Order: sequence, then structure tokens, then C-alpha cells
Amino acid sequence: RVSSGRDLNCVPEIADTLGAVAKQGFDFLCMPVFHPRFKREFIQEPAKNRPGPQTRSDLLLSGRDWNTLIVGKLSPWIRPDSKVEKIRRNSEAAMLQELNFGAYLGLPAFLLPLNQEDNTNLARVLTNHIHTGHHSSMFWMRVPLVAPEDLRDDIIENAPTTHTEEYSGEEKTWMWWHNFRTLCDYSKRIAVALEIGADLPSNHVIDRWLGEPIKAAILPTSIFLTNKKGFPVLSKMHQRLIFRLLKLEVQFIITGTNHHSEKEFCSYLQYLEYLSQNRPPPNAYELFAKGYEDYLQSPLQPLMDNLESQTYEVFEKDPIKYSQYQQAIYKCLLDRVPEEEKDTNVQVLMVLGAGRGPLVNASLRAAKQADRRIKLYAVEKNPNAVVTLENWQFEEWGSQVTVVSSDMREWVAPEKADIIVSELLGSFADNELSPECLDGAQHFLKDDGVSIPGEYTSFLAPISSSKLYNEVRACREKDRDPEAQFEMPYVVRLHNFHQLSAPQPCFTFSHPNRDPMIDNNRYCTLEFPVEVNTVLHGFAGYFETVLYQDITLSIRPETHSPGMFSWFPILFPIKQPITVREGQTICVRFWRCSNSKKVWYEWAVTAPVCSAIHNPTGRSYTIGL
Amino acid sequence: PNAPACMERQLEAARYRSDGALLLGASSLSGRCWAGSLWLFKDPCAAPNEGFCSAGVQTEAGVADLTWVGERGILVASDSGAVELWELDENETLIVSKFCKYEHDDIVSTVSVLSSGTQAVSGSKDICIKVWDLAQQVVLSSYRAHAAQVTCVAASPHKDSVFLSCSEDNRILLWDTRCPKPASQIGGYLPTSLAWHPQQSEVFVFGDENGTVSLVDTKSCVLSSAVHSQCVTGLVFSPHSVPFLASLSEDCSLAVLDSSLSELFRSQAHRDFVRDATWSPLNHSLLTTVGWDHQVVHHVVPT
Ligand SMILES: Nc1ncnc2c1ccn2[C@@H]1O[C@H](CN2CCCC23CCNCC3)[C@@H](O)[C@H]1O
Repeated sequence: RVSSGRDLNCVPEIADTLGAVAKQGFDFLCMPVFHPRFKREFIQEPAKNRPGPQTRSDLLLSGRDWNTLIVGKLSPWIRPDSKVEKIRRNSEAAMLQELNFGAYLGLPAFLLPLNQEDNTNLARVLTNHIHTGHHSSMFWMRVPLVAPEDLRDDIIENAPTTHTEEYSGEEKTWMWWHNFRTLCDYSKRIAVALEIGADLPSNHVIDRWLGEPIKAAILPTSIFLTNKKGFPVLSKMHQRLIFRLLKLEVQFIITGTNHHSEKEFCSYLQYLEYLSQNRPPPNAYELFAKGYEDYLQSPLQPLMDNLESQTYEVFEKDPIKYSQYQQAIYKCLLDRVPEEEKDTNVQVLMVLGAGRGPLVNASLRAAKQADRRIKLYAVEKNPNAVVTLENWQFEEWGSQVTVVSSDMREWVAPEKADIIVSELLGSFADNELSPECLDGAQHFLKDDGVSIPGEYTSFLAPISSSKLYNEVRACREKDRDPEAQFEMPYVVRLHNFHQLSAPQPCFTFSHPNRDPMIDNNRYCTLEFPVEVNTVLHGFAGYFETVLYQDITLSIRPETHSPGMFSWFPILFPIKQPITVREGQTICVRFWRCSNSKKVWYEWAVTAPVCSAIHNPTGRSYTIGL
Repeated sequence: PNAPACMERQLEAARYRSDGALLLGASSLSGRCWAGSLWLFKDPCAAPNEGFCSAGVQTEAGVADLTWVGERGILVASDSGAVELWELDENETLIVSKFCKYEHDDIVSTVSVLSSGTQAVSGSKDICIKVWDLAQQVVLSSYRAHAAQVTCVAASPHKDSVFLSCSEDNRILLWDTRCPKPASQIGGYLPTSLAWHPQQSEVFVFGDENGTVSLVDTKSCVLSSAVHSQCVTGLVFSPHSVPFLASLSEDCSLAVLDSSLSELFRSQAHRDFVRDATWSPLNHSLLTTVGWDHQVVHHVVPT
């Protein structure tokens, strides 16, 4: 149910050791590839000429076993950053040798420690290795939650432990990691093995780490407590962190010696399994989202592009959305047609963007529950979906052209409407061009006609996510601007990330819009209070919409309509990550720009430093009218 | 005759006892099987020939350190993270396990018997230092004083509660376990080896990773000599009353120094790393050294 390896620093026979460990229930073995005490000379005679096999043979395991079962460990004497020149050079040579052997064996991962501040040379050797030959070992950088220097016992009589609240202090190990991965240029091969100790830092510290690429969490045997029955278990605080780490499908590694000697061994594992079988179960949204975690997609342009049959089908299988549309229209039919007027008053309802008809059936469902009468028009421009409508029309219905195959901005309406009903909203509300589409249909809304929805508002929040920054680089394409990938949004089920400040409103649009200008262009300045040292990699986007009065849809996380599938957040990247200190304000500026052919967003950070303006003139990203 | 067939290549430890017999420990640090052995040579000059030895045995894992405990007993720091007590049988033909306790979380790097011979301290790559009761076969105390690997521990000659430790955190800690805060720091290049003076309660030598040997007084900074071109692995004071200091190193050389740290002997007999040195109790100017080149060398030290 949960994936876990065993960390050993002692392996007398590889086969007996792997077998014992496979028996215990572990999936892999982190072990040394050279003996951890077998220091080697590369320069000075006579020890450079030490004979004999430098380590054990690749033939001791199958290729399949090397490729799936074994994580290598850098030798603990290797100190590329030593202040002694001879050790620095032996260590350079020895690190390339052990990495080369790991590549030679096809290991899936290799563990290197970040156990001090200055890892510049470590970084530079690993970077050279990555740029040498054709190999695809992952590099797991073993970094503690708490530096050893900060969890030492206060038993040195003339060197006491720094006592009071030391604020950037128990964030030192994050800066170790950040300096290292910045030196290595955010390489996608360099991830984190986070080593957990007896004590824990801030919820904020643990929050930053969960925006970082954690592939493994390392649990020492020593941090486990004992229950009555004599089994190993964890503090309620350590249980919280497991619960969060399981929510990133990280691998668990058990390190150190057996400390529960009445209770066999595999019991540490048994306990991780226990915690795992015993988290709250996925909600409806979490089940459906599984598979989409940090997968970047192009936002749909349903105006420019004719949606596929199977795209409509995911938007249709969203009962809570159509349930809320049904209620909004019901409440509208009741405010519009008094009870005396019940059977004389036919309300004219038009569905604008009817697709394959679910808002039409919502309008019907509404009409029976409100017991008022309606005359229905369904306007769709996608002639593919028009086939689905016109077949349903000729088969059911039989009365009225109902379905009209037309762009709602050209359509000559037989008649003015009481109510226009539409769902032309993307992940950023107005990025499917709802404003332009409704402004062009407005002229056939009666002077007191209602638009459902009546309002929407986009929201933004700054984020950190070094995974999401790499998914964006990976979007570089031949034959365009090498930076174009950063100047466009992505619909993405944001997962491996940190929300740096609470969402605030960006752009609002009302319908109908009787301001004699409309002007759907927009400029907004947003100030985000921050409270960690972090990297800004971009802004998450969300929206909310008023369908009618108090009937709303949201994907803003704090008001998220429960169990609603149709829309994941959007991400606006920035080209260069921006360091932010605790206490600093992130200032961001968004424009909604347009000409008669295109709408786009430009955006810039102005605090605590300026970015370049992103997407100037829609040079990298436009939404076609 | 008597023991395992093939003693492992990498000679780690050599220590004479009172009657002049040689204790050898070894690891295999390469090849299929990464393990360890103990040997008694009631004739030094034969060693390391397995056939013509008095006793020996297979350990589960590598031997990183060991020390004699009195006459019968051998105390072992294992790669397995275990501290082991082995003992000679009455006939000193067999070496039997008395205890194997897995209490450290990584390799045990260094071990040292206290004053009284009843207790011992271990240091480990797990960063911890531990005080053992050898009769009760339990850890009495565990200290996380250091911020990195423990390179060396060294029991005081005469005081059970006092010993030195040093670490890759650039600290030399002087410990007295009768204080609430038992450790005190003493002034670097990383310290790599420790020995107490056998005639001054107050004094000790330390070797650094850069090849310098340093003489330190508790009472008082230092006095120093650039003796080696790399890591000082070991410092063992000779058994004389104005004693010599044997220094060994990864530069594959042994030096013997006077009390002013001036050079008297130098040997390049070794072709790999020199791991240990022990002075004959019969002939206070026989010095025996061992190395990863599998040589046991017998030097006559000019005195
Ligand atoms: N000017 C026009 N005139 C008429 N029809 C128009 C437009 C602009 C868009 N459409 C259509 O509206 C529908 C919107 N669909 C329905 C479910 C999925 C969704 C809504 C949520 N976001 C993704 C698209 C589609 O069927 C479009 O083809």
C-alpha cells in the first residue's frame, strides 16, 4: 500500500542482505557501492597503486535487481568541499568514480548528503557528472529538517546551545538545499531525501519543504516511541507530517538499528502501513484529480476551437455545477413570474454556449420545480455539438427550431429574452472571453432581462514550486522564443507547491453591462503579505461566480464548491524566480489587454524586485476572438 | 591449524598484551564479502600467516577498531553498528562472543577501555558517544555532543570519568562525566587522532587531517610539528618513562618523535595506509605496525 526502502551502512553479503530486507517487507535497499571505510588515493604513490578489485562485482545481482532494488550512497569520507586541497582532489576523483559505477549498474537513484553549508564543489562535480555521457540515475540529496549542530545535547560546558527564538536559524537546512539546486540550475535529476529528527520546526518551515521535490522522507528508528504492547509508533506531531508526506506519494526510508528487540523488526514498516490504511479517504474531487497532479495543460479556447465530443463529456459529468444552475434559474423564475401570472407568463430563456445540452435540461428541471412556463432557445457555434443537439431535437422535442447553430455575437434573435444562461468561464473566469461573448449577445436581452451568471471575479495568490518551475521549462519548444513557455498560463491541478499568501480578487465582470463603453480591458495592482523566506515561481489563479443572488460557483480553495470537477486552477509563471524574505510584500500587476482580434494578459512583479513585463502584446499568448 | 582459513587483506588493528602476544583485527574493504576477523599470535614474527597463529575468528562485519580488555577480553567496533566483546577460552585456542550489542545507528569508528577495565566508550558515524558497563553488557550513558562523525575516543589513563573525543565538527572535547555538562572544547584543521601522555594526567597529542601532530596541556595553546603529508591516523606513546611518540598516516609512513616532536625514526616499509602501531612490552624499542598492504612490520627504533 505504501513504498519504503531500508538504509544500511553495512552489507557483508549483498544477496543475504537484500533477501533479509525483501523478507522484512521493504521494496528497495539504500546501501554503499564501495565499502564506506575504503578511502582511496588517486595522486600519491604508493597507495594510488593499491591493487585488487576497487569494490564488489556487478554480477552479484541481476540487471533487473540493480535497476529496481538498489539506491547507492556516496562514501561518507568523500568531502569535495574540504579546506584541505589533497582531500578536495581525492574526493572529486572518488565522487566521479562512485557516480560512474552507479551509472554503470543502472541504479535508479543515488544518495549524496547535504550536511553543511558550503557544497559549491559538491554541486560542481555532480553537475559535470550529469553533463557526461548518457545515464539517468536520480540524485537524492539527503538533507536534515534540523542541522546536527542545532539538535546536539547541551552538554558542552563552554559552548552552550543558542536558546531563545532563532528565526532564520532552523531554516538553515532549506538554504543549504536551495543554494545547491540553484548552483545545479534546478536540474530535474536532483531531488530531496528529507531526514526527520526527534524535534520539528514551524508549520511554515514544513510548508516550504512541501513545495520542494521530495522523493524520499528518511525516518530514523531512534525517533519512534513504544506503546503498551511494546510496538514502535510516533508522536502526534510526527504523525501529522507523515500524513502530509503521504499526500505526495514520497518513498519512506527507515535508517539506524533495530530498537524494538521483543518485536521482530518489520514493525516500523507495519506502523507506516497502519498510518497509511488510516488517513481520511479521498473526497470525490481528490479521486477524480488523481493522475492530474502538477500535469500542465493548455487552457481550452472554446471560442477559437471546436471542443472534442469527449471534452464536453467531462464538463457534463459535473452534477453540482448543473444542480447550482438549476437552483439559480428556479429562484429567477420565482422572482420574475408572480403566482397570479403563473400560466399566462411564458419566460423567454436562451442558453448561450449550449454544447450538447446540459444547461437546456437544467432549464427544464428548473421550470418543473418552479412551475412557471419557459420558451427555450439553445445557441451553439460548434457544428459538431449542433449534430448532437439537432438529433435530440428531431428525436425528443418535435416542437420549435430550439437549437440555433450560430455565434451568439452574430445571431439575429427572433425575440428578446427574459434570461440568458451561459457557462463560458475558464479557470480564470474571463479567459474563455465570457465578457466579449455576453456583450455581443446583450442587445437581445430585454431592458430588464437577467444574465445567469450575473457576475464573476478572478482571484490570484503567489506560489513556490520548483517542480512547477521545471514542468514549465520542460515546455520549451524549438522554433519559438526560448522563454515563451513562461509568458502563458497553464491549467494545472497544483499539488507539489506552497501558497505564499491568501488569494485576492483580480478582475470582475457584470452582466448585463450597461456602462456606455463596456471596456473589458483591465489593470489591477495586488499586494501579498509574505511570512517565510521563499522563491516566487508564479501565481495560482482561481475564480468565483454569482449565477443568481446567493447561488454561486467557486474554485477559490477557501470557498470551493464541494465535489465540482469542471475547473482546476490556472498558473501564471514568471521567467526568473524571485527571492522573498519573511515580512516582505509581493506586489503583482495584471493587465487584460485587447484588440479587435485577440485578448491577452500581461503581468509583472514590482516588489520586492521587478520582473520583466511578461507576454507584452500577447507576443507569446493570445485568446482568439 | 585452529581457526578460519583466510585472514582479510585490510589490517586495521595490532596491540601487544603484557606477555608479548599479538592481537590482530582485519576487515575485507572490497570483494564479495565485507566482513572481519580477530587473530592472536603468541609468536609475533610469524604474523600474518593464519597456519602459524594461536587463535582467530570470523566476525559478522568489518572491524573498524578494537582494544584489549585486561588479558582475556577483546572489545570490537563493528561496521554493523554493534560493540562486541570476545574473550579467549582458558587454553587461548578459541575466541568466543560474550556480547554483540547493536546500539549505534551507523559504523562504530572508535572504542577505548576506561582506567578500571570495567567500562568502555565508543564513538560512531551516528555522531554519538556511549559509555558501556562490560559486566552488565549495557550502555550506561549516550551523548550527542558532536555535530558530525566521531573520528576518535581515548579513555584517560587513570580516571574512569575522563576521556577525550574528536569529530569532523572540528571539536576536541575533554569529558568529565561527573559534571552536568561533561564536555569542554580545547583549541583548526580537522582533528583525526588522540593519545594521552602515559606519565602526565594533564597532557595529550592530537593529529590533524593535514599531517600536523600537536601537543596540548589542560593546564595551558599548543606546540606543533608538520610530521606527515596527509591524515594522522594514529598516535601511540612507547612504553619507556621518557616515552617516544609513534605517528602513522595515510601518506603510508610511520614516524617516531621525541617529547619536543622532533623526528628520530621514519619508515616507508608500507606500500598502503598504516592503520595501527604497538610497542613490544618485552623490547620497549620493538615497534610493530600494520597497513592495508597486509604487512606486519617489526622496526627496531633507535633509543
Ligand atoms: N460566441 C459563442 N457563440 C456560441 N457558442 C459559443 C461561443 C463561445 C463559446 N461557445 C460555446 O460555448 C460552449 C461552452 N462549453 C460548454 C461546456 C464546456 C464549455 C464551458 C466551460 N469552459 C469550456 C467550454 C461550447 O459548446 C462552445 O462551443
